[PDB]
Amino acid sequence: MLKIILPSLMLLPLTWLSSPKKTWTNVTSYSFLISLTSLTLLWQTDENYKNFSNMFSSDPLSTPLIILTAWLLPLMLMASQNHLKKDNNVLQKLYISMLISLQILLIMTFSATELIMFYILFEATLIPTLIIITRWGNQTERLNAGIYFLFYTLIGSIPLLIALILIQNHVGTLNLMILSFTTHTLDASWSNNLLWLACMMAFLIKMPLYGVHLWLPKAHVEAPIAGSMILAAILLKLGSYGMIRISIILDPLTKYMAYPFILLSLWGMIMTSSICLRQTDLKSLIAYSSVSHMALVIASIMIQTPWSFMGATMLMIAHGLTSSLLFCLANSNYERIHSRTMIMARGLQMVFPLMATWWLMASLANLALPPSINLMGELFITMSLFSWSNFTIILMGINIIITGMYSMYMIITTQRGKLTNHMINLQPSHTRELTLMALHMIPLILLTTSPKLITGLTM
Amino acid sequence: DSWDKDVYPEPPSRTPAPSPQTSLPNPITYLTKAYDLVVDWPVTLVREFIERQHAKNRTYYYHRQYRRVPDITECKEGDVLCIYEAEMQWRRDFKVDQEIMNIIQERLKACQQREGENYQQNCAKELEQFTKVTKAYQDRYLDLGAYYSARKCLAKQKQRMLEERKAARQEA
Amino acid sequence: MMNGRPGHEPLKFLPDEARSLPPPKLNDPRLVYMGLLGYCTGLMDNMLRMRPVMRAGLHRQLLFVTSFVFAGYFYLKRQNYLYAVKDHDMFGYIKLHPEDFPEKEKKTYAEILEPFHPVR
Amino acid sequence: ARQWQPDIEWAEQFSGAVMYPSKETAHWKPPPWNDVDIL
Amino acid sequence: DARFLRLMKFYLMLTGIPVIIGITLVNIFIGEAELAEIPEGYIPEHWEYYKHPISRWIARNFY
Amino acid sequence: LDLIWLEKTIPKSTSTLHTNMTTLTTNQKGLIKLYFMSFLINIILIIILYSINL
Amino acid sequence: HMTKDMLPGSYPRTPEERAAAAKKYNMRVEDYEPYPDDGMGYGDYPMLPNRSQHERDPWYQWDHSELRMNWGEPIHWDLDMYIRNRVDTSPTPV
Amino acid sequence: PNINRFIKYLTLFLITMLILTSANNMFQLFIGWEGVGIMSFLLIGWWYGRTDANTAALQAILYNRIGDIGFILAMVWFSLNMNSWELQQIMFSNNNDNLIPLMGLLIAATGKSAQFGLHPWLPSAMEGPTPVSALLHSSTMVVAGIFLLVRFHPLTTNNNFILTTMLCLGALTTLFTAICALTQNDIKKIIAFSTSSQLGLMMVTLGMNQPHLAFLHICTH
Amino acid sequence: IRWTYARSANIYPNFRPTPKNSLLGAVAGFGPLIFWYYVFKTDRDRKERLIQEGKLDRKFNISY
Amino acid sequence: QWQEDPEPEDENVYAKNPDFHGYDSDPVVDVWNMRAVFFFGFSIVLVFGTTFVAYVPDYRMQEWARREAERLVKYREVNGLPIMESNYFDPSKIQLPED
Amino acid sequence: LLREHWVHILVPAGFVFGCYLDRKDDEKLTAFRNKSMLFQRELRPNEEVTWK
Ligand SMILES: CCCCCCCCCCCCCCCCCC(=O)OC[C@H](COP(=O)(O)OCCN)OC(=O)CCCCCCCCCCCCCCCCC
Ligand SMILES: CCCCCCCCCCCCCCCCCC(=O)OC[C@H](COP(=O)(O)OCCN)OC(=O)CCCCCCCCCCCCCCCCC
Repeated sequence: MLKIILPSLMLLPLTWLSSPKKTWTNVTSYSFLISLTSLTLLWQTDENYKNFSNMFSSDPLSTPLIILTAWLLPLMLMASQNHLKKDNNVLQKLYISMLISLQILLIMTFSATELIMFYILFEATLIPTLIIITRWGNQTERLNAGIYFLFYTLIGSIPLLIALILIQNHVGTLNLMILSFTTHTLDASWSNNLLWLACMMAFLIKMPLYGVHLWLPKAHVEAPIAGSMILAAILLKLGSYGMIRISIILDPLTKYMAYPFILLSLWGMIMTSSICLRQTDLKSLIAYSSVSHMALVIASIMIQTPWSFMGATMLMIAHGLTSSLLFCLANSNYERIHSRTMIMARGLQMVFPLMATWWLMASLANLALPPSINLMGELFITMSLFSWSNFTIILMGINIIITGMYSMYMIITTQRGKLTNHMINLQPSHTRELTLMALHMIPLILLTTSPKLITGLTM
Repeated sequence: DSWDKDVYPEPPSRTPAPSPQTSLPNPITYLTKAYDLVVDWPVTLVREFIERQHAKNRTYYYHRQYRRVPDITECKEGDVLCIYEAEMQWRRDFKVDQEIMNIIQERLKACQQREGENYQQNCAKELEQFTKVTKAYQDRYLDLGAYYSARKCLAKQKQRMLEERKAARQEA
Repeated sequence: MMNGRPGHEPLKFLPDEARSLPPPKLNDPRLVYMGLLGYCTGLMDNMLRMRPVMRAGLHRQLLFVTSFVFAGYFYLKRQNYLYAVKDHDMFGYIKLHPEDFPEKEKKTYAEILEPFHPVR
Repeated sequence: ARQWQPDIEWAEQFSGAVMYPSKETAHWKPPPWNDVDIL
Repeated sequence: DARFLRLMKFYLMLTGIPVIIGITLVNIFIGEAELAEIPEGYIPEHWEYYKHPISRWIARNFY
Repeated sequence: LDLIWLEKTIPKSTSTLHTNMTTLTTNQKGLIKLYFMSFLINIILIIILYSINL
Repeated sequence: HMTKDMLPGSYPRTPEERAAAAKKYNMRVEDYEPYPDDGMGYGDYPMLPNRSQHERDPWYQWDHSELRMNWGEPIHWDLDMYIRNRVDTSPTPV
Repeated sequence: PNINRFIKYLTLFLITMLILTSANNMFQLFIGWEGVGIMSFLLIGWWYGRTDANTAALQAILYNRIGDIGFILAMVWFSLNMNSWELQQIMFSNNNDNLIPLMGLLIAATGKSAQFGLHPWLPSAMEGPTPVSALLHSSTMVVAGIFLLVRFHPLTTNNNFILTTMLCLGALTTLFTAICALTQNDIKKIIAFSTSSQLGLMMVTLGMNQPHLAFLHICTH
Repeated sequence: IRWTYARSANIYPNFRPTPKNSLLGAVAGFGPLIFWYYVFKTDRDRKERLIQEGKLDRKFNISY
Repeated sequence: QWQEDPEPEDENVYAKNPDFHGYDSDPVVDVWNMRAVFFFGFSIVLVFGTTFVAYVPDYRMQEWARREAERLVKYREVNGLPIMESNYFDPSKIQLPED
Repeated sequence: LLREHWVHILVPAGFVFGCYLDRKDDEKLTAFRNKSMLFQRELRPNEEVTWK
């Protein structure tokens, strides 16, 4: 997998060497094709994993993501052509390159055989992200948000560093292939009960768990649209990908060491879903929607039943695409409105007829409408959770009712009701804004036709 | 050649004759005549012309046959090479043993649409099988996590082979 | 560590014994990296000194890409030796003191009984 | 609307001989820029 | 909100129809293959195990 | 529970714990006598650390 | 553009502060009744009558028509709840 | 000004309604169950500007989603225990417990069919255009709850407990809704209450385990 | 703007930990989180026992 | 007060360039930055990509397993063997602990 | 070909280099070339490599 990567690196030379006026089209047009080369990995004609080479591999779980990581770079660069079009021609070429490095790094992290290669690349992605959030962040508080995003991930990260070096000494190689075909069975000691927490905690932090998710609402609030898309679509899912590949070892402990997180997540799912119900900042509501719909995932990567896992793989890819779509349209309202407040800007369909159709489809993806991969995902996690304990439906049942309420409230108070009297007149929709959306949903429609590709390792 | 009758048994068809008890015309008969003349003949003509074009240039495709490698039961410990070739041989049969169960899921479904109001009885050739096959799938692949591996089926079995040996010894 | 080894060359860079090892292919990814590492140093310099970034010091750019690379071949040539000594040393000991590193025997998975923890 | 660049007040805090000023520590004053004192 | 669709409904329909012409004409004239027995030592090539012709064109030429 | 209790406990507390710890460790007279005496204490403790673990 | 002076602050302790805040919030100094000081965050935000926008005169030309709220009038803490959609505190014949 | 969009959603409603009608596996039944719910939301609040229409639309989604929790519970129970969402196999669960699941479908029916629990959104649904009120509020959308139980009644006959449960609640909704209708002074709202009262009678026949006649009333209703 | 600042950025600067706030700030975070644990542990334990003793039917369940 | 610029206004790019596509202010760059984005975006990724992804053959072997089952079910049923025997790794291979 | 037609060849070239670098890895990991058990066959006539 060096075509999904080397051609990517070369994007950096192109963003720099290219003309200031033509820099945007060379980069966006080329990475669209970079995504097309990424699609070749999907050609798996047998169940064996495609080990491209010693360090680089792609199995069913990584492949559905590498393609998404390559896909969003085009979109990210199309959603940030407006803001970042007021810059000095060298601030742009920095932002474009920053976005380019994220998927170079993220493509490799999702396509990495050695778990510590994951760690080095895993924690590197913070550098590009923190720059995108802090350097271009509009609000006074991004310095703070950046600190929260760096420390919560970093304090979790050093325990994983110690744990992975620890298993290398215990087993003798951090190669995901071998670690899988070798006998690593923890022994339920008090210490192992700590190892397990060391490995999972760093992944559980960037996958916002109810206890440590305050970093994500603060980060996406002041982050520029491209950073918020990256955090929701690819960055948070880095934590999920890690939990799937790391729990191959630590096989016995999670049977009983998971209860704490599972309950934290399911109760967390309800409270995070509910506070979405009365949050005035739209970007705030989407972020907590992201916490709740990701709290379902940590509760399926821990129950560990075949269906959970691919419920997880289905939902992660699906929610990634949906969340960005929501964060992308939130930005289009923010740029014309100039405020994140949900109460202002009422009645837009009256003035932006189509964006409202995109808003409606994004919300229906947000809630579980049935001919969507989003629902298949939740339906499956719901099933397994029920298997874990029939009572789980109650808590995963209060979340579904709340999820319907906030998803439609975003449509009802932003895209319906009487028009706002006279905010700065709202200029019509650009074709870029609409495509950036179409590019998010057309793939959501196509993937829903053949869900098999994003089903995970389990199935 | 679309489906092998012996893998998807279809009970023979018995149809009551068309016995009319009224001089009133039976609309469907007339409609069906039309459907054939307007909807079938036209289509029928096209289809054939398809298959003849297909015949002019005909190709074949085979079904990879996988030689059987040594199973984990016999495979050195720590030898990642042998075990890798043997966890695949199982993960492969984890699927071949799963579409089999897909067929019994299906063969039955049909046998309860084809025998309504009698499903309680006529369709018990299958449901006896749906337990003869489910009691087995449950005994070789169920407790396992999402990290299903041949080593774990080897243990799921061998935890119970004690029981078919402790219980037996116990009965004494 | 590896110092104090018999025959150690007290201040030498790479003892001739390292002649036995294969020479680093000039295009070894690493030496090529050092090259790029170098080009960047050059470009960076131009930048910090406020010169046209790429179109200036085309002589320097060469000194850089060619100094770093030169350094590489002769460094890697050594680091490669050091690692090679490590095996000579390591493998030898495994034998000279065989009992301490016995070849234990691994049973087939049939014999071994690994406890099955159901997921349920 | 432009990214908020830091104003004078945000800058002020970083002055003073200690970032997080203590009870008695705050009483101190920043070192002379020339590295030479008036005494 | 209408200039967009004439452009989106167009450049999909631009490359979309030549595809649809391609899937239909191939599926019509060339056709999926019929399954057969490996003939005592044919050792069939990778492309030989797939049904649809263009789905084994990609396999023969690129994988 | 969001905002105050989950921000005062984990994110903010760790902020304060350190802030306070730096305030005591870095509030130094700057006088040499004080500092030096601390060297005295150290020599004493290390002398002991060796002594008791002889 | 809005100085902190014009944004919410701490519980008005002295009476001059209770009259300074009432200016910030465009209220009458004798109507500013700070939310009770129990340290739950309300701060100086006025404790406006808990009445929903439903019974705000439905004929008057409210600047913000749908929130039935004028421009400048102190917004209620829970206006996300007593809005014309979500909750209805309105008198009932029974 | 937007007649064409209105006709467009009405047929999309019909497509979801018929999919809900003819659905073998229940995953497709869900696609229909949720699908009519969303387009009802789009069509009750046709005139989005009016907040009253928006309030009713959010009402309808909330009541339907409480019902959705029941269908998900039944789906999950049939995704475990007997294993396939296809009706042709679910019906092999006749001699099992089938209470955890059918109680779920009864919950789904009560929300969709406006039984005494969460009965109010169908009166609220009249905030929609009158034609929308006729085809979806009057016939296809509400009967969906009655239709689901008739589909699953081979299982319903086995459990006596749930049969009287819906006989009882169907009965309470019949009079509760009818008594409310006597004094209502809005013509559309009297007819809507009558829609609920007749379905209450339907619910009663399903509760007395008489599925075929219940379907007969659905068509005549 | 005075409303949003009062509601998401003027809260923690006006937080003083009292009683009726920390007792009520622990019953809300750990109360149900401990409730459901004894709801899920007891169920999961009931299930496991029954499976171990051989009573749970797990019929036609070929999935999980 | 200190020196600094006054907040700049945001231009109505739709006032000039009434055909603004949202990519860049000068018109030709805009046209050529959508003529290449709709094309490389939709015309040869959503179309050529979906074509290729649709034609990936027997993805993860699930087209192979519905036949291998059919010949195994064909072979097992006709020869009278159990369709899915109840132990997979043969009991003979397994040397159970003798205790 | 350098009137801005050379910046367009940068990425296309990266693909080529990648493909080359990639096929190189195949050359390195060629042990068990055909020595695997499931896929071990006698080199058919006129074939010196089962997979290249
Ligand atoms: C890949 C990993 C994840 C990557 C994410 C980002 C990728 C972006 C770049 C690549 C985008 C395209 C490639 C990825 C998606 C591929 C989808 C696809 O290939 O569709 C296959 C489909 C043919 O179906 P087939 O594959 O044969 O199904 C198996 C049946 N046994 O081919 C078709 O028939 C296409 C048909 C198009 C029209 C579909 C019309 C029906 C739509 C139903 C919508 C239902 C409601 C959806 C609601 C959503 C929420 C509102
Ligand atoms: C919203 C609809 C709710 C519908 C509830 C339906 C309940 C069905 C009957 C359940 C009880 C009998 C079950 C019989 C078969 C299962 C037997 C079993 O294993 O369950 C054990 C469980 C034990 O729970 P508990 O009573 O707390 O025991 C703790 C002992 N130290 O037994 C129990 O869990 C008893 C309690 C069951 C109901 C739990 C609460 C459900 C609703 C919770 C809403 C959210 C509550 C949040 C509370 C926060 C508190 C701070």
